[PDB]
Amino acid sequence: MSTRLKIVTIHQEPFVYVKPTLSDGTCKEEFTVNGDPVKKVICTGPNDTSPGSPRHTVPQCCYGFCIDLLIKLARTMNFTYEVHLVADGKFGTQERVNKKEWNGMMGELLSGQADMIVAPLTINNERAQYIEFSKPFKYQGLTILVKKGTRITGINDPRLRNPSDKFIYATVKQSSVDIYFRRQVELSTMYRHMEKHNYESAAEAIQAVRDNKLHAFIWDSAVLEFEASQKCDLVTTGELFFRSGFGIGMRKDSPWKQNVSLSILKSHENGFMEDLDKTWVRYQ
Amino acid sequence: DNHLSIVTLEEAPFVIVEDIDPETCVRNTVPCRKFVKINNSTNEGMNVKKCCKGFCIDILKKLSRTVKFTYDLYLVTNGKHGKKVNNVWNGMIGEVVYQRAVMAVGSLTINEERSEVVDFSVPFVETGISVMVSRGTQVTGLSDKKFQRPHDYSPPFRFGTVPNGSTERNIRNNYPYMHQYMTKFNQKGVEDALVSLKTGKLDAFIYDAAVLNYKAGRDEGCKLVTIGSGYIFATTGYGIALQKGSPWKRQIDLALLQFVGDGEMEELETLWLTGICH
Ligand SMILES: N#C[C@@H]1C[C@H]1c1c(C(F)(F)F)sc2nc(Cn3nc(C(F)(F)F)cc3Cl)cc(=O)n12
Ligand SMILES: N[C@@H](CCC(=O)O)C(=O)O
Repeated sequence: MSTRLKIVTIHQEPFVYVKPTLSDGTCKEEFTVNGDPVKKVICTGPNDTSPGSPRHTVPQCCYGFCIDLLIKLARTMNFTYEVHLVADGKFGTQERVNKKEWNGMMGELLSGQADMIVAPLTINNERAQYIEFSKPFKYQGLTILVKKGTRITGINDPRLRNPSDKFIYATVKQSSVDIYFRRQVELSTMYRHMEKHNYESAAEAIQAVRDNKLHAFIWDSAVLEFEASQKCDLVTTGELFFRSGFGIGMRKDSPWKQNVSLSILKSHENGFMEDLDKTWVRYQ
Repeated sequence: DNHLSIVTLEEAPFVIVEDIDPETCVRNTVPCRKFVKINNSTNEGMNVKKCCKGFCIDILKKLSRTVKFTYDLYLVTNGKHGKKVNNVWNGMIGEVVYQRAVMAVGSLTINEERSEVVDFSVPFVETGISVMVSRGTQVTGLSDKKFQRPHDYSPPFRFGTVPNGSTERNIRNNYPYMHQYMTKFNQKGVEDALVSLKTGKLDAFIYDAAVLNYKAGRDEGCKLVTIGSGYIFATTGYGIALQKGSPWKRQIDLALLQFVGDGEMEELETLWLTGICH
């Protein structure tokens, strides 16, 4: 007897921050640079991130560009919601089991575990085949994150195009970057090097570039540019390749799909989306 | 129901119109018709056979092939892109709304009010609102007090747009004062606007980002530039407009995302949009 929307998100700074709750089950009161209070939501999710391990669901605190967008969408469309973090910690790809199955947030949405995906989820042909994407709430692309000093021209650098156990580069397992390198034959040499060194999450891969375990990390520029502007020991190299958008994920039968997109269009047109970029991305 | 009526509108480099050869359409051009009136005291007119090429036309050719449909392309003669006058849509949007066209292909900006009457495809070109000025002009962007409060300056900053499109609509909705001040600087089109800028008759030209970026990248002497690193306000994209609940939308969305994935899209940007100025 619940018409409350189940929302699935993923930890991905600066879009979704995931911090523990205070001893009393609430979120620490915080403030933006403009003195406004940081809007936070309780997001349930696993504490043990290890693969093939039991998942003990715990309440956590969620905030960021995607949470502010969720709150705006909820107020505008007059719906109630509940936020949980993706049980397996993945964005989502279709993998062969004869049968093919979607994992991550894609898996959760298609199974009815989630009613909506509110995360930096890339719009691509593979996912658009099974789910409805809203109009983009962010246009971005792919770039490389290296340690300051490491010199690369871009995707057309022989240290990448001609791989070797000398220069270890990767992306995130079961993500859109993973789908991109796999579908394109033009990048099969790169993909085969990558598949052996891919990380479970972007945070892990970003720390690996810091703890000298990874040389280059191919990922979303919205995330990477933000990370390079915060951690001055890391810099993004090259321009942008495979320019892509992030959209809200729903099932093809959702009675919200039209109003979700109109709301995103309004927010781009009235400066609300630009304000989110100001508050969460365009700083330091 | 494989032969589709499709509307377009001339806007270089997206859609380029040409006269037919001495006696059909050659090379990368596709046939496109334009209804031309006999006189203005009549409704009588003739469809002139013209040829169409450009970025958006190459996108049409790929969709026609991938999505497997044939078409009859025509140029809109009622409005331009789309304006709601007294609740009646004109331009390319009107053609789709009143079912004279199955789809509109061109430099058509996706916006909320148009989305209420037509279905749009995924955006295939990033656009929005940019500001073109002579290199060196000191303006922060649309939010600059030179635009927002123009009479606070002596003499006041001179700026206009090409009215009746998505840009003016957006300025009308967000900056009421700026909008009512700008209307005396309304430009008949992009070409007039650039001439007024180059001849010191205009200080800034506010318009579609993708068109302004193309124009600065090809400016003779690279004098005219877009503010910021060619910055985009109210970021949006061009989309193919389709009738509401159209069966063609699914196939068209997947093909476009396929074209982006495959590298087919970057090839068109190289072929039509790249410039000399940087
Ligand atoms: N998805 C997708 C398509 C493939 C990617 C894409 C373009 C591509 F060149 F790749 F064809 S150009 C582009 N602009 C925006 C900019 N944009 N457009 C909107 C609008 F559609 F909502 F108006 C909002 C924003 Cl940001 C978003 C976007 O995703 N894309
Ligand atoms: N591309 C715009 C026209 C140009 C503009 O007004 O920015 C539109 O579809 O209305």
